[PDB]
Amino acid sequence: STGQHPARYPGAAAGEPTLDSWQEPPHNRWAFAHLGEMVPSAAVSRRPGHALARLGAIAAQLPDLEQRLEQTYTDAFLVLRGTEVVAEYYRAGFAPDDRHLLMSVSKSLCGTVVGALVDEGRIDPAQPVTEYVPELAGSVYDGPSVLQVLDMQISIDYNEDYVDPASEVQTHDRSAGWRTRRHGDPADTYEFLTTLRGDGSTGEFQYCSANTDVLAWIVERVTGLRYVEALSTYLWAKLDADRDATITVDTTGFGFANGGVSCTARDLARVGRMMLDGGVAPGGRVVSEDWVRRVLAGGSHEAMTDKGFTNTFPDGSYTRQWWCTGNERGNVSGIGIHGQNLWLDPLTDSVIVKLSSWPDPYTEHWHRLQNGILLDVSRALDAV
Amino acid sequence: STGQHPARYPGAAAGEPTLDSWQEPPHNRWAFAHLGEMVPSAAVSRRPGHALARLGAIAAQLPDLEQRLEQTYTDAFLVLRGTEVVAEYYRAGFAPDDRHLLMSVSKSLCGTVVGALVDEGRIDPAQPVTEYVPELAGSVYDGPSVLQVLDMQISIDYNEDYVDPASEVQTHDRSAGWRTRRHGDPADTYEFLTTLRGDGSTGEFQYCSANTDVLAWIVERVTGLRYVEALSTYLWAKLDADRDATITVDTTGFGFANGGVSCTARDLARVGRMMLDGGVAPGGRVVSEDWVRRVLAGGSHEAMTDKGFTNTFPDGSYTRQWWCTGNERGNVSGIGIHGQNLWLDPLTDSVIVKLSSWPDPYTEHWHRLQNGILLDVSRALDAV
Repeated sequence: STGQHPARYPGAAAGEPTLDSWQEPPHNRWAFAHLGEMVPSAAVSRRPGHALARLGAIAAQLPDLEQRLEQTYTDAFLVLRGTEVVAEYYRAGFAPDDRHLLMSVSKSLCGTVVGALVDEGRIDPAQPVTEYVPELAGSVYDGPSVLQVLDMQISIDYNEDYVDPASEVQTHDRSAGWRTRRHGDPADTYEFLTTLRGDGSTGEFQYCSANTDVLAWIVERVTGLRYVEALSTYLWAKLDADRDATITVDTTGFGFANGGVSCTARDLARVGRMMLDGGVAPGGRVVSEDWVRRVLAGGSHEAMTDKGFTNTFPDGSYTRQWWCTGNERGNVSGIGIHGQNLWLDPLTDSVIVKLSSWPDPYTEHWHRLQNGILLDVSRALDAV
Repeated sequence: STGQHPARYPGAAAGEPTLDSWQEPPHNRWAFAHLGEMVPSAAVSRRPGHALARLGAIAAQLPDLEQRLEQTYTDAFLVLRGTEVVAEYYRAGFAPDDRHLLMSVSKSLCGTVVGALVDEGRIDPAQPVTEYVPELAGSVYDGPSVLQVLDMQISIDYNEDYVDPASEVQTHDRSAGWRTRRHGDPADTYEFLTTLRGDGSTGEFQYCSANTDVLAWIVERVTGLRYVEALSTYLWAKLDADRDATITVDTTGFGFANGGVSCTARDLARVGRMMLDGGVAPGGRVVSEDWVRRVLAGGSHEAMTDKGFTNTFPDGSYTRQWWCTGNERGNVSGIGIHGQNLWLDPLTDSVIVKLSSWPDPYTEHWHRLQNGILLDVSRALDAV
């Protein structure tokens, strides 16, 4: 058993409603107002085909920028300098206020919610995961601290060979509803997490999406809120965002914290703005000044042995669900597969959002090109 | 085979993407901007518990109205007199701008899209369904006219005993993704429709949700647009609505035209406003003056043998996806299970929206109470 989880609505039984029960009472009162949470759904537009390029001042310093954005399958691109949008690009067929999947940039949002609860004193990163989720006893998360989950310094047997249905990576997707279920699969994301094992060692960085969903589980046990609501209460609702975000949910209503958030490029930039404002957003403080400093400072360099990162960023590291380049600019970024970045450039008080759809989740090629763009744009913002 | 269907995106192969392919190129460029169409998803609110009752002037004439609304499981209630909102009610936990499932009120919206195409001369109601969807040859829809589908005057072997998985009604839900699939089930809604049979007789009203999905299929073959887009282009985008509507989609992206639309109460009232304005909306004409007159005039009374309707409305009928009461007021309504109405009161130039969640999809009890409320409110709007 995976223990108590936040009810889908006031008074709901565990796991209710399901796809087969949402039309029945008492579920239907909630379900009729939230059907997209149960059944795939399309927007019917209230508004009645060409790329929008407003690259502003940086266009002069980067003459080939639009082409470089096209080449890296850019869907939305936005540069926020201070409080001002100074450059924007949206591909044909993607509107400025359309939402885009964040993939693992979602992790940086989850870490922020954890940070908010640390600020309130409701989570102690030094405590073992099992202090908050006892049901993870007997798993690879039995022993490690919450901080080690935040920094992803837990050794886990987690096959990333996606094409293999036996792989943990595809099983994670199936347990969450991102792929069709196979017989014997865990019922939901919580159950999947409990199946995870490792040799017990910690201290070395291992990028693993399961870590973020454990963080979300901790958030739920501490607050009693569905992660969906916690993400709003502790972050999204304080941003003065233009639109709601969305997040995919599994069959229990648990948000796919590691990868399933979608939002507009402009709204994502508000998260970066908050980080560069010492943790404060328009609607109040989100995380502490100390939390932001720790993110900008980076994690242990010794722990970071991912050559896919360190070949480009030799002094790079990872902490609290953010990638830290350790470059001369101190750049830090949320990153997600297929070319998503929430990129922070503190030197120029700027945030760069790039949301993309590379054909491949990862290649060295794509990251070389993408990082070249983000660094070039960052440098273009320097005083001259 | 069910023939050609509108691609999910420009250049998409038939049936693509699926839940198992949306992360792969070229699908992912579309899917990353529309993930809710593939995977159940929740809103993450940009805004940081008590019923809202603003019953206005009619409160004096109906002292017990709020209680009567509570008793009929009212989620949203709105009265539009002319262009003015004169009364509103929303239950605790349902915001004025929250969207609500329309159930079969969705049918009246679909019929309106058909009417728009009749106005343009692209659909001839006198023509057989097979003129537009040849692949329905050999089915119960081989022979009947488009108008007979519009008026639901086709005899169909369609078991409405929902609890029986063998029933056409539950199979319809499963084929569309409203319920978990069973082995052997049709792949999608189109295929389900082709399995339908009947004795060949026509002319008598038989309420059947399959009819509306056939209308949507015709709309797609005539326009080349996904029904989702057609519903926007020919109706929703002309309403000057506050919010997009949504519609559930099956695995091919086909909108559940018969029952799957959700929208706000205020926006639904704009559809009624258009009907009482001779078919014209803020963004242009939607249907012809003649179409509206035919709806208000009613269908054949001889055809209407549903005692669940005629016991209350002896001179009632059905045409073009609207229920026509034939009462002294000439009331006409869209109706959906669990207490949804888009109710037109031409005498007072008013529209009443009531969106509810009765525990039961239908009982004589609920309809007696609900119709009592709609009639009382209508009469309260009369000049005195």
